[PDB]
Amino acid sequence: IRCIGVSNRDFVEGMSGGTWVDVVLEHGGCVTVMAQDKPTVDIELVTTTVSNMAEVRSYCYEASISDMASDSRCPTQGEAYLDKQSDTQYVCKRTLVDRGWGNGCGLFGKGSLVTCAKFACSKKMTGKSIQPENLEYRIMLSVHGSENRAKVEITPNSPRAEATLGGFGSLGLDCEPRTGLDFSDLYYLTMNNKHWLVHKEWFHDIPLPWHAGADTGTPHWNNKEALVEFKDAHAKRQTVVVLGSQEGAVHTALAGALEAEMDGAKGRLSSGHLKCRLKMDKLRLKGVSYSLCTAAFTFTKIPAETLHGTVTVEVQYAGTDGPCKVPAQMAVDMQTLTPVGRLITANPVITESTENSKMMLELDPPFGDSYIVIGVGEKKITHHWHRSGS
Amino acid sequence: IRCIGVSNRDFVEGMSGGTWVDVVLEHGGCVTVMAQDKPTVDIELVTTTVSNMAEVRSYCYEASISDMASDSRCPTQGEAYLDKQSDTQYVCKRTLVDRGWGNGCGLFGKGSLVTCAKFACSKKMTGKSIQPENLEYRIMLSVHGSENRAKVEITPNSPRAEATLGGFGSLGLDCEPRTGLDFSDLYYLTMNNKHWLVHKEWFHDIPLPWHAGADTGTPHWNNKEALVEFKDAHAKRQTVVVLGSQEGAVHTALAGALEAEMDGAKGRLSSGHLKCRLKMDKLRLKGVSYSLCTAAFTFTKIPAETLHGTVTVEVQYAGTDGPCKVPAQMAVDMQTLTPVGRLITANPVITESTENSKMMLELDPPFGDSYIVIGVGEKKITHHWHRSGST
Repeated sequence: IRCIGVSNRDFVEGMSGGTWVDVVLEHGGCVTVMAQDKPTVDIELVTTTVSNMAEVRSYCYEASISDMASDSRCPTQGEAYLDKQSDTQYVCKRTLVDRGWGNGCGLFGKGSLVTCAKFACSKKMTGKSIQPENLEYRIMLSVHGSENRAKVEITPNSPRAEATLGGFGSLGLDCEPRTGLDFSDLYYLTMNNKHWLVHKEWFHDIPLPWHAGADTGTPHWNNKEALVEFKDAHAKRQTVVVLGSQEGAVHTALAGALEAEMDGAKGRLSSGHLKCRLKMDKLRLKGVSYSLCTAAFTFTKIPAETLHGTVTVEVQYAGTDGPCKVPAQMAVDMQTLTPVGRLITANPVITESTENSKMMLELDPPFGDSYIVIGVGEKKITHHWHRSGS
Repeated sequence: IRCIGVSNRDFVEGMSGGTWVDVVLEHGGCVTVMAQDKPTVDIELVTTTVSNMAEVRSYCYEASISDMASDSRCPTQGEAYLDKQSDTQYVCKRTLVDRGWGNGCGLFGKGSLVTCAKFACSKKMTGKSIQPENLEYRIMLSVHGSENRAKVEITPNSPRAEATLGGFGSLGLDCEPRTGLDFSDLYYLTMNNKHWLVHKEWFHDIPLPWHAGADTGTPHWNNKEALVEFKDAHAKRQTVVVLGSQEGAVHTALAGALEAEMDGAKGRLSSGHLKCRLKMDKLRLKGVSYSLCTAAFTFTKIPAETLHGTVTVEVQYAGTDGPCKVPAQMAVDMQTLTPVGRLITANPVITESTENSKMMLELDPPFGDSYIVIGVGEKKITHHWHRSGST
């Protein structure tokens, strides 16, 4: 049986022949929809997905440098020059430095100095834009107690869908995205197999080397000096050093940010919900009624209380007269056997004609004491049940 | 010759037979002290070091995990247990999670879960304490023009030194290391072969796994959770992941921070500051007098203006009558030759008794025009110098 273990479970009763019910589908959640003269159906949001995300920018968060070189000129001898000083792969710093007799110049004064180092990104993160049109909701609908299952897809521009459930007919779905997010304010951020949704203005302020969406042949990095530092400068030399990995810094900065997942080419969202109107006028019981099972039922899984106060049971049927209707009810008075509470797994039917087939039931007992009564006559199951507030 | 190239150069004039002058020694700096009837002397702070620095704490800034296991129990089945759950080298998280028929339990309720993983530091930084007793200032004193050089050491507990300069006598140095660098609220931090001086409270408030001094035995690491997080909580498992390197975060934190330098075995510091008293009553001209050099001087380095408006020259001396007194002056009237300006390299002498020896002179010309005159007679050097007053 589905949903009986789901912590985040809603129970929604129809009304008369009311044709519609409202449901809210949350991630990891489930809605059990019950209606007089209808099969009980479970509706659950499987995934929420954003497709075709577009690269907007990459930041290098780990870099390295190589072949550092310097050129120097004495006072009055012009600008220092290195031919890699115009090479976009190279990060360079030009400066004036004290020169005189002690370091190779005939004049005392400012000499020219340039120092360059080849920049290479070791690791980078990428920010991508997301559009609400590419939002997609995968929803499963199934007959509760079980083609008794159906899967539908729902997008913001295609809010309506129909799900067929075999002999039980069809359900209509009219749905409305409730992400709680403003996509225009956010990017999808990937760093080293981890993913977040982050705010655009935070992302645009990150002090790291960067380039726009990929690509153009081989990468050009802007603001390389965010990870590369030149130290103090001597007569003919500047020491160049690279800063350490900023991965941890980004991690700490993202402590409060919403997490996301991939799987696979599309972004998968962990939050948000979906508001749906359920059309049920075409949902119905199958056209065939069955005689009551006459043989003996026994517990193979004893009654257990779910987190929501309902009760699940598994019974074994000794008879061979399947298909037959399971006699299943609750009573406060074992002599009149008038029903109290209700079945969640409504109209249970043993389908097999073989001996000892098994079946799970979910019951909704009244508050207080009652009896779970399965089967008929002398060999029938009677189990005393207490429904507290816990 | 020293100091002529130093931008941060002070010129201090002696006085009377004044016997003492106040100087300020800065790293990378120089103090040129002149006094009538005294050799000009250069005083320079060459190094500041701290010895015997002592480990106080190490922080992991890059970790890794291994041997990740979980254990789990249904409601009423007791606490989950792992071999390594109270082992100091493992980081563990114990939690409660929803159980029911769908994941193996007969009851619908909270089941117990524990997840553990082995923590290993990949990279760490270390903070050390510094004691003022172990602070040492290395100072050089030399005759300006050049045992013409001496190095002395000044310590908070030994703020007095004397340097002997051979023929020229001796110099006293009385420094006030209170006016120097202050510690007590500082640690010496090393990370990945880079070094800083950092305030103690910041270093103490770093949210990283850590252990004290340090160590022998296998290191324990407090607060491993600083680099290890547990996500999720499934029925029977929990994902454990390590945060990325915090090297860069620390780098950013230390953007301000004083640097650095470790070479070697002792900490070397850069931002120097030392107020000192130079005692000069035992500093003298040599007791030997010399005849003026008779042979020809020629420029091997033509007159050049320093950053401070003085002029340096290098001359070669052809003669073999050394040691002798270099005829060196400035004049404005080449008839009378009355000296103007002064020599910074006072009382210049060729000390070599062999031919073609080289010597540097430093002159302090008047503003405007003058003549540098080196040598005597018809082969003397006469060079027009113009001091613009802009440096």
